[PDB]
Amino acid sequence: ATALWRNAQLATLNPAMDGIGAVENAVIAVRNGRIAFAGPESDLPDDLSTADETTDCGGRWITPALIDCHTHLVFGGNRAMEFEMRLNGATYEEIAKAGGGIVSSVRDTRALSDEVLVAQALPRLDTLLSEGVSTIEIKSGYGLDIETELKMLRVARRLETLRPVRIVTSYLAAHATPADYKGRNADYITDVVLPGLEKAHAEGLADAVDGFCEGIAFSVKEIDRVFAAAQQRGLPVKLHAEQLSNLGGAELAASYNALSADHLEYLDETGAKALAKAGTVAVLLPGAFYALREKQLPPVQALRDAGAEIALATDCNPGTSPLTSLLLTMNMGATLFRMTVEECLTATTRNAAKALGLLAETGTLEAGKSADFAIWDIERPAELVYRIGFNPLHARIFKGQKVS
Amino acid sequence: ATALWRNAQLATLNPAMDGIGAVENAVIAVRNGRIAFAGPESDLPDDLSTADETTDCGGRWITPALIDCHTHLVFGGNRAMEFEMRLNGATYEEIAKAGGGIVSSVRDTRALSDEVLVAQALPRLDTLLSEGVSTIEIKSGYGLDIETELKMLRVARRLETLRPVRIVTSYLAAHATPADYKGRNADYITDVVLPGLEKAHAEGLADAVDGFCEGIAFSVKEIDRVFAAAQQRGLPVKLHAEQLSNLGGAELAASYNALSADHLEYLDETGAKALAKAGTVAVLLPGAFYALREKQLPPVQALRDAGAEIALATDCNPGTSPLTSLLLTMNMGATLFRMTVEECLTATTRNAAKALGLLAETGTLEAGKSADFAIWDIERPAELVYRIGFNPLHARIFKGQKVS
Ligand SMILES: [Cl-]
Ligand SMILES: [Fe+3]
Ligand SMILES: [Fe+3]
Ligand SMILES: [Mg+2]
Ligand SMILES: [Mg+2]
Repeated sequence: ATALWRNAQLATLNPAMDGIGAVENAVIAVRNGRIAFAGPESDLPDDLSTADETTDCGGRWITPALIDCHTHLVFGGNRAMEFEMRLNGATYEEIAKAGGGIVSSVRDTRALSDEVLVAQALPRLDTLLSEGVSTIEIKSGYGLDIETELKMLRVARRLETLRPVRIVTSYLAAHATPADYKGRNADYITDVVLPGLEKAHAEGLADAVDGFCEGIAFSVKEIDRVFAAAQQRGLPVKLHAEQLSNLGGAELAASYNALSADHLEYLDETGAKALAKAGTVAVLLPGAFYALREKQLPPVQALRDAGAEIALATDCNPGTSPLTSLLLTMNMGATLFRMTVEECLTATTRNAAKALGLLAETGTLEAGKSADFAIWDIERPAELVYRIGFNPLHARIFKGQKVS
Repeated sequence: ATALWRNAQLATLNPAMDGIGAVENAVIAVRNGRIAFAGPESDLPDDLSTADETTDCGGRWITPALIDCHTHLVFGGNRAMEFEMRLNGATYEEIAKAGGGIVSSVRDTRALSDEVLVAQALPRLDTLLSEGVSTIEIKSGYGLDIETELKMLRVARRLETLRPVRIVTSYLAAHATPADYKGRNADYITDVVLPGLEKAHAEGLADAVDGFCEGIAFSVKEIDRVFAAAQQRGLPVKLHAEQLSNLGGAELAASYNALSADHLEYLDETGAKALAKAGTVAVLLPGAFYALREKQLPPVQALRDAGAEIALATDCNPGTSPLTSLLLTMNMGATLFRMTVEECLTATTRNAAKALGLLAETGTLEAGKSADFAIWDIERPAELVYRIGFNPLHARIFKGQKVS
């Protein structure tokens, strides 16, 4: 099965090229869901000069399909109630008494069946897919008990069977301490987090292990205990770090050659250099920054100077970032974090694939990788970062197949 | 013709009811594109108990159709180039040389035919309609010469013939001076603004007259000249005021019984009281605030205390607010301006209708008004303000007709 997509402008994001690796008057040759060639039509090899199908792209821009490397897409209910209460002047106490807080998401997720959870996640998933997203990372963390943490992962795996999308999962039991384990973080890790990890891995439901290293959650030493366990099983790790303060969560992840460190509002120069050295991707999440009215900006320039790679994600979750648009995420990255257009595009493609350890499989338009790309009805790549609340997607191709 | 919409929850936004005027187990009877009844299914008149068609809404929420009372939907090209340049550290001088700045939009709008401007606007219009918007205000202001200013208004009128939408226009020749009139605000008003207004009025192309009162634009005295001409031709007025400084534009608008005063970042207490006293709606535009990285927040509390009505709009334009989502606008009003959920829902329906002088015609679910409403797939109305980058629209009814 072969197919050609010619007469196009390519944003290959090939790291061997400058900028976004733009190629004019180009073509993409596909064979069995894989890219056989991506470059000038004049350089198209002879054995690939023909195919079963040929699509005239009319000179439109083609980029790698987008990747959302950080989301909590699976969960029950929503947190609109406390949103409204907060705006009405309610205190944290009044909200808590009304049932607000992360406990609301935990309760709502524990109460639903896999079937219902899939039903509630599909609308969120489809919104991302409609914007050219082909790969999405989904975390657990709203169960805080083995039974529910695992259910969340099964739901994620299930979603992948209902839509043309690539889904990778992260075990995040080390998200918060349940009421029944208050003041006993160690016991929670011993009784819930670790045995949960072994079970998830045995079930093949977890692609990575995540954690929340913060003053209000788990300490560096506590997360270290979780990473050690994951490392022994061959599972890559990642971490929510320096979101609300500088604890050293970033340096910890870097010491474990973590796939990424996420949020990083309070990351320092030392931590940035550590991430770059370890090759750990810095995942910035503008949605949470925006929704939480945060004032401390992540150290973009320090990350740039250290040579660290920056990725951007929606951090889609009901409590701090009920965001379902990766296009908007890039606009926020530029507007709020002052990232350049080149950085924003690379952040949701090449670096996003890297943050998920899938760069060899997808993320760029290079021969040998999966044929996952998005055709855009734009005149300039910048349009994807410039517009606010618009979708110029023309077509989405997943594994060589035009899906929508 | 007649029709019924039963088994639904209503957010009538009736000013006689508390909050957003919510009605449980309600129905909507429509006759000749008008609302015959809207309220409890039990209070339904036997006369309206029967209809040609009936629709079961499955208990879904229904609100008046949304209204975008402030946009510059019509224009040629886009400003993604300078967006990219600025992020790369380009100076204004460098951007100007690259052809950037408002001159880019004026040049493009003047160069494109009426037909092309219609086509370039359709995607923006459709994105708004996809969100349940049924009434949209479109301004001219990117022509800066009589022929182009009128062309923009004709384009706006023409759009109404291509889609199920109510479009109101605003003559905004007093937006800025073009290259040949810099330093000559008086002659510009004399040669273009006033004669253009006369011709626009003679052709029935303008529903209102707008202006930009600011240091970098026209003074109070200059705008007063334009408003006096508007008054003489029986046309209502509105004004872009206090966006970058406090010049007293709001106060002038109020003296002319302005339908609305928009932006208002620098509005003082005296100004807020003048608006409430005159009945002028305060139109806040979070898109421009966000995109321009503004630091001065409009006086929301002063507006609340003075009793002024607040509306929210996209201010969709290529230069300062390339925003095409009214749902996102509400989330920004809440997130950036700290407006309550009730204020945000009212800001895009009842108060928006008022800002356009259309309250007697639409904006609330009351008998005698146009049957324009949106059916949503939501649990609570707060969800429309809470989510970021999501569209829960189930169906759109325009003048009693299901269109989306
Ligand atoms: Cl074309
Ligand atoms: Fe997260
Ligand atoms: Fe405006
Ligand atoms: Mg095109
Ligand atoms: Mg008056």
